[PDB]
Amino acid sequence: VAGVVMMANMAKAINMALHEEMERDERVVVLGELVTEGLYERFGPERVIDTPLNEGGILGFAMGMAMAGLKPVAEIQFVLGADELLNHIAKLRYKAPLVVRTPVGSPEAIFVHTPGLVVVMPSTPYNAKGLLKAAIRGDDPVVFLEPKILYRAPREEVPEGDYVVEIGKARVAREGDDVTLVTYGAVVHKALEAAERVKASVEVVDLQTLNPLDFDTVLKSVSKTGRLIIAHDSPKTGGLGAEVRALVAEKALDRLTAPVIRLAGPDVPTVERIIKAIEYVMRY
Amino acid sequence: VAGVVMMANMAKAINMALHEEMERDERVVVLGELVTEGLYERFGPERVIDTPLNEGGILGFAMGMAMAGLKPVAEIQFVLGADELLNHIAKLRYKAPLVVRTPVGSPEAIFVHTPGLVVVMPSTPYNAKGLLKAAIRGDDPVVFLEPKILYRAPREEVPEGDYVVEIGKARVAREGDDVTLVTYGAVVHKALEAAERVKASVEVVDLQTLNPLDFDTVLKSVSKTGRLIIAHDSPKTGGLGAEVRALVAEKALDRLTAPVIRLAGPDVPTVERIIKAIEYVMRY
Amino acid sequence: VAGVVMMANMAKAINMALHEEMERDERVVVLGELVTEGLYERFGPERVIDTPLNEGGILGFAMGMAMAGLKPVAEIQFVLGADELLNHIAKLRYKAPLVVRTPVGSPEAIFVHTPGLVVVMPSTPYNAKGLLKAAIRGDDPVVFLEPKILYRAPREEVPEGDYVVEIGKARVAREGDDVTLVTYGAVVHKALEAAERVKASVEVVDLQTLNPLDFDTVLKSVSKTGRLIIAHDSPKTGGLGAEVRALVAEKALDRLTAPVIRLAGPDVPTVERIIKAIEYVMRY
Amino acid sequence: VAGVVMMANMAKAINMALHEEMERDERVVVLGELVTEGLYERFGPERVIDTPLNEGGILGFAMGMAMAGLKPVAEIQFVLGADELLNHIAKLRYKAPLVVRTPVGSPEAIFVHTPGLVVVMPSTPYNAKGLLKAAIRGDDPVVFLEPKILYRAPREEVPEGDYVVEIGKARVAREGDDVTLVTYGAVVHKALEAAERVKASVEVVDLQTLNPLDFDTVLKSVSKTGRLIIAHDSPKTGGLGAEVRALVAEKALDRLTAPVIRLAGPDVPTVERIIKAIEYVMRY
Repeated sequence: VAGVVMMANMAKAINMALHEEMERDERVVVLGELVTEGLYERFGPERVIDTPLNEGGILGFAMGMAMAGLKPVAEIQFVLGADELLNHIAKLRYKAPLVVRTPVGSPEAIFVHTPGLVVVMPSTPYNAKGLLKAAIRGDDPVVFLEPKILYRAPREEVPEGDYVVEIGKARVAREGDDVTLVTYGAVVHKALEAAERVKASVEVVDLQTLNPLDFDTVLKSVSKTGRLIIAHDSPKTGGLGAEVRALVAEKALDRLTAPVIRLAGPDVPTVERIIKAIEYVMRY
Repeated sequence: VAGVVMMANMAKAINMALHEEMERDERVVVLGELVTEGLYERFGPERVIDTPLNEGGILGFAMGMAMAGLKPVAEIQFVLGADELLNHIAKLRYKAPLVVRTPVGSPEAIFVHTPGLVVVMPSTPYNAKGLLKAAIRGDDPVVFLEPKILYRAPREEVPEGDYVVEIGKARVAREGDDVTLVTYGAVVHKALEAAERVKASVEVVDLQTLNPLDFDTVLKSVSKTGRLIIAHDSPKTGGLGAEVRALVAEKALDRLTAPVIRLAGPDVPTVERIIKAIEYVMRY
Repeated sequence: VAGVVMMANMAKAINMALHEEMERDERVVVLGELVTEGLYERFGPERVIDTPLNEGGILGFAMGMAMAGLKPVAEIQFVLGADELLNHIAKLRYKAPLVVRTPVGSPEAIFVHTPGLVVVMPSTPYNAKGLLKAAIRGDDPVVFLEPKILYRAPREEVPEGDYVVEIGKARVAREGDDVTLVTYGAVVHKALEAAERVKASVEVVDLQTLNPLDFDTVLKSVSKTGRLIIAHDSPKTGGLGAEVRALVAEKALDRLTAPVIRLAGPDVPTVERIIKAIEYVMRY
Repeated sequence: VAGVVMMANMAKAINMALHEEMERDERVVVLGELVTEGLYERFGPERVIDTPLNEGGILGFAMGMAMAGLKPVAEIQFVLGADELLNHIAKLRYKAPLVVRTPVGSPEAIFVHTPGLVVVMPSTPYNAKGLLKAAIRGDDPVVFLEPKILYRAPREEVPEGDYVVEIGKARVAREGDDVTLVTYGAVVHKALEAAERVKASVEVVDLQTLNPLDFDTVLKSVSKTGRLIIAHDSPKTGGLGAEVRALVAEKALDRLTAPVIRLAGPDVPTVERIIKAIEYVMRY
């Protein structure tokens, strides 16, 4: 917080977190087959490791480094590797201090509901840096979904200092009292635009951590508004949005005055669609 | 319907459907690495094919037989093969007349939300036979989940004649007007027991086809009862139950007088739990 | 033999064999993810099948088509699939009428020593057409290695008529009585150039079929010459050349007056190297 | 050499090497899904690691531990993992200080000809201990083939002290001057029995290291005897025996007075067969 800031887009912010965590703890290593700019020439071959293996091999490799006492951050697109990751997570649930960075344009669907696995997705340069630092420092296995569309823009102020965004905590990106709009990743910005173009007071909640979901924050917002819209760009069917709506339909139906709306991606949401949805629930 | 009946458990009923569909259409073939009793000695090596391949190979093999003009029924436990099946389904959605029988004790989770893929799960010897026949005759790729726990019992009357249970159609296993209890597979019987031990009139809806879900039937039942409980033995989180609840929370919240309850399996429901749930919603 | 001829390079010759075998037998199908030019627009979607599967899936698919009574020709680079192919071959050795075309620039190493698997590699447009036709008509599983370097040139006279080059038979590409030079694929041409630039009479033997090896022809040539040079472009260590030399060192050492020379590829032969080798054995 | 000895079979000797190398260097770790008796209760969870991954994952895991500065010994049967191992070896050839122990009853065929990969196979409790220690201490990746048939017997004197058997060096298991009998693993004992039941003086050469082959020792023996028999239990076709014979047929044909004999396993050698072979070459 205090100190110099970078006017950074998400890629630069991730680059900052990696550089910082690596300078900070000799144990942190980066691996995989740019967000990693300058790490190699600064930390060397034994800290920045080109892994000429297939995804499972890289995963195994990262796991081996972790068992050896290191804190690996592996990049894996999962194009596939989930089988191995999910099993490790289940076992832990039932040691794996690793972070898998995976660019997203579904790896989400495959991991978001996995027990023992932490799944996070940043939405700003600020929480991209903050969440990655938190993920790296934690001892829990984490899949870090990076919305490729946010890599280049927008650019915002990012403190170069030591700060993290706590894993498992959602944030109110915009206070409002008529409608709760639960979202994450690239859609947070769309939700914020829509928030600005409607009459109703819209509270935008950015989940940040997709698993474990911060239900308290969501419940708090819905108890106030009584109206819920959930929006994400990943596949709608069976997606995270379905679980959130289901949890609200059982645990908090008494607080709703309107139908729960899900706006999500094709199985194989725009600002206008979100606006129409706000207008719709405001009828109740 | 008319004719001789067998007092059969689910395994015998599946055995009947296979024998019948094979006698009926020379194109139907069975493959894989007992539900298949007598087929080999009756139809031979070119109709009953032992496939010494891994799951993907068998899937590919079945697909090859289909492209060749045959109607294959392959047994695959998926212990893994989903990758290949899901892609084929997406492609079709975006030819694959095959049926994959897979014993279940999660293959469900991995397929239930797939576009272009038909997923069914029988609950009685009667619909086990009926659904399999419908699946085999159809031209759509189908995953046929067989609850291993129902293989041996219970035994019920199963016509040996020509009948099918239509794909994509849920059934009201027990008429009732106070509570809609949506379920499938082995849990249907538990729902029926619970139905008998409560004061309230419970309508048990057996989905039969998990994808595509018969939402009309579910909506019809909930419009009447105003109370919904969804129960399945597969993993609750991200499961089919989450989608159903979510669809009801958006499309039919106006018909509910009670919270939507999901009773499902550990991520890694008993008669008593269902009873407690009925009692709970009856408070609303 | 009788009739119209095409001045064709290897790719055109393979294209001719496929077109001919497909026109000839409705059962012949082509599949995979140009040597296949015009087949689609001439035979259609059910004969020319784009298989959107991974290599194993395609292999399984081809196997499924074969079990269904068809004669598939699948293209697989093996970049992996060998595991499945080798097992099928072992099983047969210990039904699989398929042909796998695989471009080569090692799939050879992995298959050449497999029991029950036929492995062939053409060297001219003439035997490219002839061998492929023989492979397709046979009931044995065959891997057809196509030296990519020969696809475009050279061009030679290729009868469009019905002829095959028998599987399992080597050919004397050039009669000679001082040195036997065993080779195949692209190296046949290099052997022929060398043959023309030395004093000694060099007999060039083109194996054509790599498995099962035509040892009789090789023995006949070596009994006459007493000198043996074996040349191939695939990895030398553990390659086909090692087996040939070993078989000659046990079964025919009595006919040799010179050391057995192997000229082959890096584990990870030029005209000049072959010439030097001829000169060397001619010293004995 | 000096000191206490154990009357040990091969399994006990491997158990001794592991215990010793682990006591000796904190960096040595053992992993995989008994030869490992007592290690866990003596070195603990971070040194003796149960790896719940598939073979590739374990390989990757072992590689990750190595990159982290440790010296892993992983058990992998390869039932598959070779793809990954071979690539790493090629890359090194073109860091991987790991040892993969693999029981054998073909993993040999798949690795013996790989550039940059060390492949060894012990034949006695004495060299089982010695070679494993050498493999562990070296920085080269090694596949350690353990003939399952020798695990229980025979038992022989094994010094508990610090000694290794040098990688890449064959040994003369029995001096002789009429016939060179090249062998390894379980067949060494059979060769030694045969040596005792023939008139001829048979020199038994135990390769010990299969890759890189100690050709000097083999050449030295053959220059003396002029007769060569090569025997191994792995598949004969394309096996190590083929390379040895081929190397001798080119580099040392001038020293032979008899045909080079290979006695090996079915593609899918007894004391009597070896005896007949000795008798045969003694005719020359």
